[PDB]
Amino acid sequence: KAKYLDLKNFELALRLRPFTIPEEIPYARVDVPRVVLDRVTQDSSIYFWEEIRFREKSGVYFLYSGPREVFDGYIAPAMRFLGWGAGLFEVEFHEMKIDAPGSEYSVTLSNALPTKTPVLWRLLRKGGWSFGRRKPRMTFIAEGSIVKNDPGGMERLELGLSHEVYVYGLTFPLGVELPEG
Amino acid sequence: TERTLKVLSPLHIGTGNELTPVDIYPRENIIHVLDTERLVNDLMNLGVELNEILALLKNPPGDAYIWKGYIEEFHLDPSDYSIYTLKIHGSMQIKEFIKLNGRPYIPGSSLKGAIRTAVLYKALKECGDARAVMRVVSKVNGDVARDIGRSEDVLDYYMSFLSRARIDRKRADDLLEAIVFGMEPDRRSKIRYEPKRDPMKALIVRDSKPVGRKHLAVYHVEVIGNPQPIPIWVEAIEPGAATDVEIHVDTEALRLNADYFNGLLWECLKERGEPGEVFEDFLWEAVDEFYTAVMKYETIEVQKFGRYTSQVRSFYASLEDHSGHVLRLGKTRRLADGMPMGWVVL
Amino acid sequence: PVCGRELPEGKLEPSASDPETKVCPTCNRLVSLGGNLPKLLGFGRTAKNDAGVLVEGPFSGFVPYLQGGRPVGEQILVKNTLNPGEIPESAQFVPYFVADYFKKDPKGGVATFEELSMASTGTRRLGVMKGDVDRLGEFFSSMDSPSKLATASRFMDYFFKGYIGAIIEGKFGYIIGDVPSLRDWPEEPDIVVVYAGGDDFFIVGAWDQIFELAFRVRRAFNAYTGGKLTLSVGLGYFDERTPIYRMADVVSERLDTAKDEGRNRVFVVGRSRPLDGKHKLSYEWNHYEELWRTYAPRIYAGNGRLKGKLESKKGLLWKLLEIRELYVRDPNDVRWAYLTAYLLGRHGLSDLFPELVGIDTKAVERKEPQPVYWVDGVLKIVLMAVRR
Amino acid sequence: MDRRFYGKIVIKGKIKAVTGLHIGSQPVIKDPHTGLPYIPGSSLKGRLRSLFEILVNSRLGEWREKYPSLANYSPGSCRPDNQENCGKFFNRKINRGWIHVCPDYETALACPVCRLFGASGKESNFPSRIIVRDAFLTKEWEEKWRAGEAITEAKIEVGIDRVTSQANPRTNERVVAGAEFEFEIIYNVENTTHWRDDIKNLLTAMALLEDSYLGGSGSRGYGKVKFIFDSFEFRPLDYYRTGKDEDIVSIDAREKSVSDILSGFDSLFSE
Amino acid sequence: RFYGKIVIKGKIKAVTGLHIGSNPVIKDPHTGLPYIPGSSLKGRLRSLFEILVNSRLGEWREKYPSLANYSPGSCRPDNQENCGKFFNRKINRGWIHVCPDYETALACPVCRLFGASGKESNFPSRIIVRDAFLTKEWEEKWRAGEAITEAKIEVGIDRVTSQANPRTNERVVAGAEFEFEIIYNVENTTHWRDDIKNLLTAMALLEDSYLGGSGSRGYGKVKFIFDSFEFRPLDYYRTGKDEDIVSIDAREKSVSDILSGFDSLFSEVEGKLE
Amino acid sequence: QWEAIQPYFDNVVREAKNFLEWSPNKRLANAVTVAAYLTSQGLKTNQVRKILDMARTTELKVKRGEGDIKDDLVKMRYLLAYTVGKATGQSKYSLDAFHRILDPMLEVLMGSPKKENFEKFYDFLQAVVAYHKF
RNA sequence: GUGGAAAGUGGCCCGAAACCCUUC
Ligand SMILES: Nc1ncnc2c1ncn2[C@@H]1O[C@H](COP(=O)(O)OP(=O)(O)OP(=O)(O)O)[C@@H](O)[C@H]1O
Repeated sequence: KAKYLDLKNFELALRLRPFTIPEEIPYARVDVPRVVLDRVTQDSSIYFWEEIRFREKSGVYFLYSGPREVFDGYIAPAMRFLGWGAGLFEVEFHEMKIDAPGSEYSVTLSNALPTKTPVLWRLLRKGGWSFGRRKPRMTFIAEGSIVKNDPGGMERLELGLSHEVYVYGLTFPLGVELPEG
Repeated sequence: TERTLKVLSPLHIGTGNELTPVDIYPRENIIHVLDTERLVNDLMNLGVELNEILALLKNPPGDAYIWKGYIEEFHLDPSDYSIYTLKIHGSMQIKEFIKLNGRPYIPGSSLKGAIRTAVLYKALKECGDARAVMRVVSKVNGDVARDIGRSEDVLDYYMSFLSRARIDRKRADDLLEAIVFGMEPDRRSKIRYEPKRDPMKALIVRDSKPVGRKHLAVYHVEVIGNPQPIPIWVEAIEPGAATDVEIHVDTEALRLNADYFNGLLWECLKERGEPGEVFEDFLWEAVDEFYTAVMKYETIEVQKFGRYTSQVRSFYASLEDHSGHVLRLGKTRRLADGMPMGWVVL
Repeated sequence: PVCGRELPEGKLEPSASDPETKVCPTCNRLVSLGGNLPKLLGFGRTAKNDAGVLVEGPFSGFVPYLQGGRPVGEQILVKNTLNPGEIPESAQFVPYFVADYFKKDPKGGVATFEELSMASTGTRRLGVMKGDVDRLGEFFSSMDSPSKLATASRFMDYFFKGYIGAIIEGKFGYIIGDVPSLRDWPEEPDIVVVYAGGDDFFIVGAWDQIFELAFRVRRAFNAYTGGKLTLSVGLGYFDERTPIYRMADVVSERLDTAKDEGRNRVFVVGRSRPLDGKHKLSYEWNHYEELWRTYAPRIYAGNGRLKGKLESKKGLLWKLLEIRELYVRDPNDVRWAYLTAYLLGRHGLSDLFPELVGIDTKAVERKEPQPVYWVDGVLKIVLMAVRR
Repeated sequence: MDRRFYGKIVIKGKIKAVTGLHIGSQPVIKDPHTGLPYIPGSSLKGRLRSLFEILVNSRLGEWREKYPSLANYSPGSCRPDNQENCGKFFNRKINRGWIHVCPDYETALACPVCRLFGASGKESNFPSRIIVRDAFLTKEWEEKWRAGEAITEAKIEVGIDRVTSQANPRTNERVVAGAEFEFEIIYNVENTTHWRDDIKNLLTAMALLEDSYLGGSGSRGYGKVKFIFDSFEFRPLDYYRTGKDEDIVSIDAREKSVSDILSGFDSLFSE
Repeated sequence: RFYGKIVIKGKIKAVTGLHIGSNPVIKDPHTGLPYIPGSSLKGRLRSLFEILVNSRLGEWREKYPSLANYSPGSCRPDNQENCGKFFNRKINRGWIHVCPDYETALACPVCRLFGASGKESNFPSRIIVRDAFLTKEWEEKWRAGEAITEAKIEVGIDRVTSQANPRTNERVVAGAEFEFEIIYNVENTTHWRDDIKNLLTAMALLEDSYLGGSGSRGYGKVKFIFDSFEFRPLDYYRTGKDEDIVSIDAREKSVSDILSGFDSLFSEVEGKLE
Repeated sequence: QWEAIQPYFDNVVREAKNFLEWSPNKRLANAVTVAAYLTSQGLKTNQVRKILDMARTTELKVKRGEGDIKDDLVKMRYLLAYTVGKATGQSKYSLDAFHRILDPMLEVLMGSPKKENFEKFYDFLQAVVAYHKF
C-alpha cells in the first residue's frame, strides 16, 4: 500500500530515516453506472465508465521547477483555461520547499521516458488517443522512481496528424541517497 | 345519486374529545361554548397571569359563574369569545359532536356501517341455511364445513363457535363477517377475512354536507338500569335539520371482476340475476327489513325501557309510515328526554 | 477488446464468437481451451511446432491431453492426480494440482456469470471472493531446514489447490458446523473457482453460496492449521454485466483494507462509516459469526423467507439502516438508540434488538464503536436475501 | 416509430377537495421540509389510469375499430390463468396485481389507454405522453396555515362489527374539507390527428374521477375533488424556440358538463 | 480557433424533487449529499432538443443545411446504421442522434451542440455541463440534520383483487437549489447566436417536462434561476484582473430570458465580439 | 410496579429543572426512567397526542417559520393543565407525572429562548415518547 | 498539442382493499 506520503514523511522517507505512511487518501474510485436511454423508447445498456471522486476539501496539485517568466507566459495562463462534466477546475498558485539532499541518485517525480538507464523503477504503459488516431503504448517509468545517471530523456515525436504530437517524459531531480545497487 | 337525509330522533355522533367546564358558561339555559385559546391570549395582555393564573387549571372543574363573572369583571365580552351556542334540554362535561372547522356533519363511515349491518342481517336471513352455506365453506378449506353440516343453518354454527373455548377477540369477532363477506385459506382459524373479497368496495358512501349549527344543541341522557350518577350530556342535531347525502353503487366493479368476489352476500346476490342491478335494491330493502326488525325488538322492549312513556308510543306509531329508508346511528336504556337516539330517514 | 495484450498489428483474428470483433490469437486459443476445459485430462509439454499445439510457452508448446488421446513431448502435465495411467513410458509424468471446481451447465461446459447469478436466492447479484493467508511471509522465515520449508509449503498449497474442491462439494461438515447459512447447501453449488493457489484464492459465483463459502473456507482453514494461522477474505457483489477488471479491483481494495485494519478480518459488504479511525470497515470472524449467531435466527428463517414475526412487515429492517445513517453522520449524537426503540415499539417487536435500544457504556469505555454500527452487516445480507 | 412532439397543452388544476382526503405514507404524506398536505402526482396519475382503463374495459365493445390495437383483447381478467399474457385486457404481473400494458410499441401506439399512460416490458416501453405534476398546497392555504386555523385535522374510525363492540379504533389524519391543491397537468401533443381524441379521451377519466374518489378510503367518503380548471392553455414549439410572451389560452369559466368547449378546443389551433 | 467559454451559472430548484437513480437511491458521491450529475442534465437536455428537431426537421431545412437528408423516423424498423430516417447509433438497445461525420456535424443543430463520434468523426460537444452540487444554503441546512432525501412509496394497485405492493423510491426533497452551471465553447462565432438560443430552448423544454428518473407522475419540475451570464473571450486567460461581461441576475425567468431580454444581453457581448 | 426511585428521578428532573445547558446523555439517561415511571402508571398515548402536535407544529415554526415560539408556547403550557383538569380518577392520579416536568421546564424556557435552546427541550419531548412502548 | 470523441440509471406502476367512536 505504499502509494503516497506526507512531506514531513517525504523529506525523511528518503535520506534513510523511518518515515510513517498516511491513510487519509482522497480517493473515491467509484463505479458510477452511467447512461441508459433511447430517444424514443427504453434502453438497458448499463455501460459503466467509472471515474475518480474526491473528498470535501482536497484537490490535485503539481509542481514547477522553472523560471517564473516561462511559467507565467505559457503554463500559468493555461492552468485557468481548463476550467460530461469532469473538468472541474479552480487554480490557486503556491510555493513549496523540499529538503532534498545530495544529487548522486534521486527521484524523477514524473512519468518518465528515460535514456536507456534503468535503476529500480516501476514500468508503465500509457495509451492516449490525442486527436483521433490511437497513440502507441510508449513504455514509461511510473510516478517517482530513480534515474539520475544524468537524465534528460527527450520528448518523443509521434505520427498520425498534420502537426506532430510529441509526448512528455523528461524529468527533474530531487535528493536521495540510496543504500546499494 | 343525491339523496336527502331527514332527522327523526335526537342524533349523537361524537369523537371523545369532549367539551370541558372550562369551555361552558350556562346562562339563561343557553350554553355559549367558549374558545379558551383566544381567551387566554387576550387575558394575559391587559390582564394578569401571576406566572400561573391562566395555567392554574388543575383547580377542580365546574363553577363557570365565577370563571367568567370575575375574570370578566365587566372587562371581557359575554360571548364574543364563544364559537357557537347551543340549546339546553334538561354544570358538567359535554360530549362534543364530530365537527369540521366548527360545523357538524354526518360522517359517511357511520352511514356505511349502519347500512352494512342491515346487509349482514338480510344476508344471514334470506340465505342462512346449510344448503347454501356449506356449498361455499367447502370450497374454502371445508373442515369448518363438516362442522357446519351437523346443523341446518350457520346461525347455530356461530352460536357454537362463540360458545366454544379459547375465545379471544381478534379471531372470534371477524369470523361471521368473513363467512358472509368473503375469506381466504389461512392457518389461523382455517379461514381468514381477507377484506378485499368484499363487494362493499362497490358501495360508495360520501360524507354528508355540513349540517347547520343552529339546529345543534345539547341533550340530557337518562340510562335507567342502575342507580349510578348519570349527569351526562351529548351534543346533538335537532330533529328537523334535513341534510343531504351522496351515496351510490359501482356496478362497474362487480360487473367486471365477478369471479374473485365471493362470500355469502355475493352468493345471496348472484341469485337475483345480474349483481349490478339488484345490489342497490338489496341494500335498500336490507335497510327496510332491519330497521323494522329493530322496531320489532323495540315494540316489546317498551316495558324494558323502564319508562313506559307516551313519546315512545307516538314515535313507534310514526316509525312505519315513511316514504324513504329509516336508519339508526347508534340494560338497554340510552334515551334522550325519553326519545330514542339516532333515528333518521333517507 | 478481450485481452489487454493490447499491441498486436493486424495479426489479430476474429473468431469463436460473433466474428466482427477482431481478437488476439492468445484469446483465440484460450476460449478453445475453455471449451475443452471440462473434458481436459492434462497437457503435454512438447516443442512449439508440433501437431495439436494449443498454447505456447517461453520454451515449449502444449498439447491438450483429452480423454482419449496420447500426446508426448517427453513431459506430461497431468491434472489433479498421481496415477499416470494411460500415458506411455517415454515421457516424464509431471503432476500438478489445480482447484478445478465449477458448475457445469446443461451441456457440461463452464457456466458464465449470467448463467450463475440466476441461482441467487434473493437479488440478482454476482458474488466475488478474494482471500489471502495472513502473515505467511513471516511464517517461512521461521523454518530452519529445506525439509521444514518443503513440508510447510506443500501442506499449505494442498489446501488452496486440493482441499477447496472438497469444501465446495459439501465435505468437511463434521468440523465446519454453523456458518452463516443463507440457504441449503446444495449438491452442485453455483460456485466457480477462478484461481486458487499458493496462499490466495479467488472464487466467483452466486452470492448466496459465495457468502457461505467464505465462512466454510475460514473455519475449515482454522481447523486445518490448528488456529496458528488465519486468512483474510474480501467479498463483493456486482451486477452480472460488470467488467471483471472492476470486479477484481474492488475486492483487491477490499482485501487490502481488511488486511490493513486488523490483518485477520473479512470484508462482508461495503458499509458507510465516519472518519475518525475508530470505525473499522472489516469484521473479525469471531465477531461476525457471533453476530450471525445472534441476530440472524431471531429475524431470518431459512431459504429466502423472513421470520414469521416480521412476515408482512418486511419494511421494518429497511428502517434500521435509515436509523443507522444518523449514527454514521455523527458518532457523538444519541438519537439512534432512541429512534430504534421508536421504530420497534410501533410494531411490537420489543425483544429483537436489545443491543440497539440502550446505548452501551461498555463500548464507549474503551473507545469501541456502538452496537448499532456492527449490526447492519448482518442486516443487508438478509435484506439481499429476501428482496422479492 | 416516432415520438415527434409539438404541443404540451397544460391545465392548471386547482383540485379543491371537499369532504376529506386521506393519502397515506410512512398519516398524510409530506416527506419534504415544509410539513403540509400534498397530492403526489402518481396518486393522481394512477387513479386516473385505473379508472380510465376500467371505462375502456366495458366500452371496448363499440370503439373496437377506432384504436384498432385494442381489438387484440377480451373484456375479461387474467386472474385465473396466471400467465403474463393471455389475450385479455389485463396483463403485466407487477408483483401480484395486474395492469394494462401493451408489450409492443405499435400495439401501444394505438391503444386508447396505453397511448396516454405509457407502456413497459420487453423492448417496447412507450413514453406516457402525459405529465402529472405533484399537487402542492396552494399559497392561500399556506398563508392560512401560518396564521393557525390548522390543516390536516385528525379523525378516528372504529371497527364496530356485528359482535360485542369492543371496537379497536384507528386514527386516520385526513386533510380538511376544502384544500386548494394548486394542481398542474401536462399532456404531450404528437401528430395532431392523434390529438383531439386524446384530451377529450383524458378529461372523461377525470370526469369519472370527479364522480369517483382519489386518495385512500374513498368508499366511506374522502373524495369529491372538483377539478376547477384554471388555464386550459397550450404552449407550441413556435415559442419554446422563440419566446415572445405569447400563448393560446382557453377559458376556465366553471367546468365542462360534457365537453362544452369542444368547439373552443380548435379556436386558434392547427397543431 | 477559440473565442469561447461562456459561463451560465445558476441555481436549479427541484420543485417536486429529483430521482436521478443508481431500493433505488440517488447519486451520492463521498459526503452523503445528493447531486445532479452533469451527464443527466446534458442527456435530458439533448433528448428534448433532439425530439424538437425531429418534429421540426422538414421546415428549417435551409438554416442548418446538413439536417435535410433525414425525413423523420427511427431506424428501429430497418435495423441498420446510416439509414436516412433521423438517427441510427445502435448502442446496445437504443437509437440516438449522432451525425457520422465531422463535415456534416458542423451544421446539424443538435449534433453540433453536443458532438459526434463513431468512426472517423470525432466532434467535440462544444459544451461542458458541470454537475450541480447543492449550494451553501442547503449544505448548512444538511449539517443539523434536515433529511435531505425523502423515502417515497408507490404501489401497483390491481383491479380484480385491489392488492398492492411496495415500490419505494427515495427521491430528493422537494425544494433544493443545486448550484447549476453550464460552460460553453464559442468556436465559430457565426453559429453562436442560434446556438445559445438553442441551448436556452432546450432548457426551456425543461420546467415543463421531467428531469431525473421516474417523471411524468411528479419527480421532475425543475426551475433554472440562472444568475450570471459571463464571457471569457481571449483576455480572461492571458490576464484576468478585469474585462469580462457580467449580466443581470436576480429574477431572470428562462421563458422570458430567451429573447425578451436576450438581445439586450446579446449586444453587450457584441461589444467584444472578437 | 412503581418504586420511589422513579418519582425521585422525576424529582431530579423537577428540582434539577435546568437541563438546557447540560450534557446530551443527561437527557437520555433520565428520559428512560421518566418514561419508565410514566409507563409504570397507565398513560395511554391518545391524550398525550394533543401535546405532541403542538410540539411538532412549533418545531416547524422553528424550522424557518418565525424567530421563536412567543405566544404559541402558552397553549403548549395551557393544554397540559387542561388535560390535568380533564383527567379523572384513573388518569389525574397518573397523568400529573407527565405534567410535573413540562411546566417547570417551560417556565424559564418561556424566556423567549433560541431555536437551538428549545431544540434541546424538543429532543427531550420526543425522548419521553418512545419508551411508553419501551 | 488531454487512455479521446458523441452516451438522461430510463420506461410502466392510486399507499390501496375493508372498519358505524360506539357499546355497556
Ligand atoms: N503455498 C506457498 N508456498 C510457499 N510460499 C508461498 C506460498 N504462498 C505464498 N507464498 C509466499 O508468500 C509471499 C507473499 O505472500 P504474502 O504477501 O501473502 O505473505 P504475508 O506474510 O501474508 O504478507 P501480507 O500479510 O502482507 O499478505 C510470496 O513471496 C510467496 O513466496
